[PDB]
This record gives sequence, structure tokens and C-alpha cells, in this order.
Amino acid sequence: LRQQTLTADRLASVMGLDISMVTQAMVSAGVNQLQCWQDINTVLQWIDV
Amino acid sequence: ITLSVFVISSLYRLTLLARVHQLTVNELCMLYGLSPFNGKTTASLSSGELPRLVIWLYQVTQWLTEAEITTEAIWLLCTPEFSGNISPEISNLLNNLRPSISEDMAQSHNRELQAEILAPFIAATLHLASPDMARYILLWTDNLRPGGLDIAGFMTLVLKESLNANETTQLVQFCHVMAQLSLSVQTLRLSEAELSVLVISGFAVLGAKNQPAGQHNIDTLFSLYRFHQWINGLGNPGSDTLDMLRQQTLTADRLASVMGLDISMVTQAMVSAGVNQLQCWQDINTVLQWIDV
Amino acid sequence: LPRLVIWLYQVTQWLTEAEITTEAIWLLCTPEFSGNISPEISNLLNNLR
Amino acid sequence: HNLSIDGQPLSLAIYAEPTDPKALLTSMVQASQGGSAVLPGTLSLYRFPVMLERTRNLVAQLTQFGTSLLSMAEHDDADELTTLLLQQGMELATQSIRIQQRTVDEVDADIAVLAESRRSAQNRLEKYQQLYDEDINHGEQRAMSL
Amino acid sequence: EADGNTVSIDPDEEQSTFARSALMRGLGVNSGELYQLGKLAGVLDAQNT
Amino acid sequence: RREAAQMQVEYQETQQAHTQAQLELLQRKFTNKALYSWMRGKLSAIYYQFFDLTQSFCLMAQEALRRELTDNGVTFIRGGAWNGTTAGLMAGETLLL
Amino acid sequence: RREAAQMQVEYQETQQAHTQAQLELLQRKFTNKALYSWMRGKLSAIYY
Repeated sequence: LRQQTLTADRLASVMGLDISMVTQAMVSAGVNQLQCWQDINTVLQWIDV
Repeated sequence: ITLSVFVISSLYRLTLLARVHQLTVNELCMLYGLSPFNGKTTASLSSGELPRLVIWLYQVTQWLTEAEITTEAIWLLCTPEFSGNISPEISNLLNNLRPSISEDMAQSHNRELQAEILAPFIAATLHLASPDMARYILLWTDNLRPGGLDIAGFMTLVLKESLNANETTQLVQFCHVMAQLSLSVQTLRLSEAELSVLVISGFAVLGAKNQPAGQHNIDTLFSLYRFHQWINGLGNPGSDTLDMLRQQTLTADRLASVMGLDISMVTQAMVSAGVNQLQCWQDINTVLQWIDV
Repeated sequence: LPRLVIWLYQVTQWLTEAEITTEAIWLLCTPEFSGNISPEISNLLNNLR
Repeated sequence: HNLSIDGQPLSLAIYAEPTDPKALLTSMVQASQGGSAVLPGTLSLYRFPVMLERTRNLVAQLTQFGTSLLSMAEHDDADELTTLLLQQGMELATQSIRIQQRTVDEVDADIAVLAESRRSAQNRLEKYQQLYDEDINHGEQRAMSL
Repeated sequence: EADGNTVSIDPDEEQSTFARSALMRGLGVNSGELYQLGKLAGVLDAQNT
Repeated sequence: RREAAQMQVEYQETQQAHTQAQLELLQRKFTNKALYSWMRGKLSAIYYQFFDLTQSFCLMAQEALRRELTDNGVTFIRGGAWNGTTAGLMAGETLLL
Repeated sequence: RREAAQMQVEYQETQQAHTQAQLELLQRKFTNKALYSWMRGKLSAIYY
């Protein structure tokens, strides 16, 4: 995350989520790259609801 | 998918396999990938293969619950998948290691001496107990050759002025496998003497059922856990019995006297099991299971 | 025979009172030995030479 | 099948109670360990006393290093033990929270028992109040008039 | 006991004997423990009978 | 009584949070596991190299003594100063003796 | 109440396993009994 290499697949694998759920959450939130904690937080909130 | 009984029954079978063992579908997928059944679709499993898968899942889940290891923990321990990005831990390891190492040492032919040199920094970066334990971990990783790298190759890659184009993949794969082995040893609470004997013998003391010995998978991990439990239960003569097993002088009478069993029971157990010499933990385990039943 | 019975009673009572298992006392007193130079003996010899 | 008229069995069963818990032990395992070997030495240019002094200073510093290593190992081991203790305390705390929740549930069940008891008492009260208010009914009054 | 014949208590014997089985069940021991008892008591004969 | 039991539940929850705080403070400590591990790794490597240098010095001093006494048969550095039973400790004491 | 008592039994079993793990960690410690014994044996011979 300090670099810009954090991807949806790596985030899903690290957090234990499902890759389909994470991809759908990113598309629904409208964020395309996990560039910052704001984007990660938005994706996680969509997954939460 | 085609909606028939067969397809719906296959999906329901997978869901049942998760539910009866208290796994989510994700955990079942992880355990299946770790199992010796991976690469084979469950619908394309023989009528004799399916009960083998069910019994494997039962035994693995029971072992994990008994030893208090989560499915995520075992997945992290055994997965071949790696991040592919150089981590701050590896960066600190390389920065600390570069001044204290030389190209002559890297290109020397003594892998034992190279492991002795690299042991303290590996122990520091892996939070291991002692440099001896780290040395045996390094020797095990050298036997494995994770990314095709040996100890000499790892040393040469460390001795580079950031000249890592795509050898970063090999470096991080080697480091990931090394950390996985160290974490497995720490989780098992394996003692340094046991690790020394097994690694020096190349895991011929541990043995493997129809597999090459020394591989890092969940089956060899379970065998290591059971072997460690037996060694712990042996008590004070445990070290001498382990030495006799490292040699080829372990006999039925000595095993019976050490374990407190009856010599007639042990002899009949070997004869029934079909093993004639207690060469390895596999033979000892088979004899003990026959005695158990 | 009564002497054997009394000796057995004495020994079992002593072991229970002093909290020593029969396996432990047999290990303490048996003349049978493994017959192999164990690693503890090896380390002792290597440090003593 | 040797049962009573209402189906109660006429024999007391037995189960041969399971044979105790199991004690598990651990032991130290020691392996053969060797020592270092020596190589032929170089001939220095100085006489024995000067080399003796230099070597003695170096060996003293090595002794200092060994003492520091032992102390640091001891402190690291103590910290590891403390961390293990705290993790075990976490696990026990979770189980204790569950047990206390079940205690709360037990108190709720006692409240329900009291509710049933009060229902019975109130039914008795309404029955006896209805009996008392009615007093002498029409049949008894008719008989007395007769 | 009105038998007087010889029964083999060798655990390694194929096709064991009803007398051996009844003796084992009466004493509450298995074949190996019965062999141990025979050795300890010295009632053993030729062919472990 | 039910109120008292519920507050006991909350007491247990507070104790659990306290144990969490203790663990986190232990991990954020300055003298923590990572610091100690790196310190002893560095000191172990340094000690390993220093023993080699020190034994070289001892051997060359023994050669000086052999030259002084004209007796090549005297041997004092007999090896085994760095023994595996003690992870290299007491090598300095052995060499001092 | 019976459920609570059974979970108390499980609590005791967990405590027993915890003490077992503590003892095993003590024995796998780097500065353990064998290390200290060999160190003081060597130092006693050297001191003599």
C-alpha cells in the first residue's frame, strides 16, 4: 500500500474474503485501484453491507 | 451448468463435505488445494476415491482442532502461492547480511559452512530460537530448492548491487518457503534435536508413504506432528531411542521395553503389519496402530 | 510365599507414598541396559577428552 | 419385554464408566554435538610476552561478548514466556465470558419459574374470591327456606 | 480341571484351544500376559505347554 | 440479581479488553521481540567471527612460545573451545585457561 | 445450569493444556536446563 502494487486479488487473499465479492465491491463502490485507505475502507464497507 | 440430479448432487456433496466438518466453502477449497486430491475435480473422482477424500478431510480437521491450528494458519503454512513483492523483512535481512558476507564465501562449495554463516541472520529475521535451529531450517530449504535456488544461489543473489531483474521472484520464493518451514516448526514445537536428526537423515527417519521423503506438505506435517508426539511420550530414553532409529539398530524388543508394551504383542504386531525391521517412523506408526486396534 | 506377599505390599505402599511410578522405579533399579552409546554419552566423551 | 404396566423398565442398567483422563508429558531431547577443529598457526614477528598480551586482550573481549549474548538470550526468553501467558489469558477470558452469559440465562430461567408460580397463586386467589363473594347459593337458600 | 491334558499357551500358535481361551477369560488376561504368567510361575513344559 | 449477573458479564468483557491492551503494549514496547532478535542475531554473527580471529591469535602466540622454548611438542590450544553443547559460549574462558 | 457446569469442565481442560504448553516452551527454550548444566560444568572444570 505504501507502493502502488496492492491489488484486489492480494487484498482478498490476505483478508480471507472471496475474490468475486471483492471485485463486485470495487465495481459497486466505483474505485478501480486500491490506492489508499479511503478506497480500501469503501470497498470493505460495501463488503460489510 | 446443466441442471440435472448429477450436477446438483455434486454441488450438494461439496456443501455437505464442508458442513459436516465445520468448514466454510473457502476453507474447504483451501484444504482441497492442500490435499493430495488437488488438480482433480470432485465430480471426476472414482467411487473408491471419494471415501478417501472424506476420510482425509475428517482426519485433517480433527488434527487441526486437536492441535489448535486454524485453517487459515495451516493455509499460510503450506500454500505455494506467494506475494511476489520484496517485503520489508527481506529488505532488512538483505541490508544486514550484505556487509557480513563475501563472494568467496558465496562461491565456496561447503553448504554446511554457508548455512553456519547465514544462520544468525536467518534466526534474527525469523524469530527462531537458536542459530543451530536456523541452520537446520536452511539445510532443509536447500534440500527443497524452492525456486530452483540453493544456498549458494541465494548467497549470490544477496551479493548483488540491486541487480535483481526478475530474480526477485526466486529470492522472495526462497524466503517465503524458508519462513513457512520455520513457522511450521515453531507451530509443531519441534525440538532442535529432532529437527537435526531428521534434516541430517534427509527425512528418511520420518519416511513417506509412496512419496519421496522430505517434501513440505500437510501430510508430512501431520506425520511430523505424530512422530514428535511419540518421541515426547517415550520420556527419558527418548534421545537414545531416537539415536537408535537414526541408526538402523532399533529392534522389536528394545521398542517394546521402551514403550512399556508386551514383547509378544509387539512381535505379533510387526508380523501382522508385514514390517520386518523398524526402519522408519512409518513402520513404527503401523506397528503402533496394530497394537492400538 | 507370605514373605513375597508382604514384600510386594511394602514396595507398592512405599511407591504410592513417595509418588514413584512402577515404570520409574524399574528404570531406576533395572540391570538391563540399551547397549548403545547414546548422544549424552557421546557429548560427555567429547567434552571430557 | 419385562416392563411395568405403564412401560417403566424393571431393570436398572449399568454403563461401565469411562476409565479416567489421560496425563500427557514432555521431555528434553538431546542430540550428538561436536566441537571445532584447529588449524596450523602462523608465526608472528613479536616475542612471546607481547603476543601474549595482545591475545589476552582479544580473549577478554570475546568473554565480554559471550556474557552479553547470554544475558540477551535470557531476556528474550522471559519476554516470550510473558507473551505466551497473555495469549492463554485471552483464551481463558473468552471462555469465562461465555460461562457468565450462561449464568445470566440461568437467572432468566428462574424468573420464568417465578412467573409460573405467580400464575398458579393468582388462579387460586380468583377462585377463592369468587367462592367467598357468592357466599350461600340459591340451592342452599332454597333448602333453608324449605 | 478334570482334563489333565496338555494345552499350549504359546501366543504364536495357530488355531488356539478352547481350554486356553477359557483359562484366559477366567484369569482376565490376554495371550501375552498368560505367557508371562506361565513363565513367571514356571508351570511351563516342553513346546510351551 | 439479574442486573448483578449482567454487570459480571461486563466485568469479564473489561478484563478481556485489558488483556488485549497489555498484549498491544508489549508489542509496541521499545525493547520488544524484533529488537531483541536482531540484537542477538548480530551479536551471534559477531561472536562467530571474533572466535575465529581470537583462535588465530592464540595459535600464533603458541607458535611464538614453541619458538621461544625450542620445544615443538607442546600443545595448549587443543581445540573444542567452540562446542555445540553450549552454542559457542565458554570459548573465551577455555582460551583464557 | 448443567450446560454451565460442562463448560467449566472444558475450562479446566483448557487450563491443563495451557500448563502443558508452558512446560514444553520452557523445555524448548534456548537457555534451558541442558545448556545451563553444560555451561556450569565447563566453567567449574575451568575454575578448578
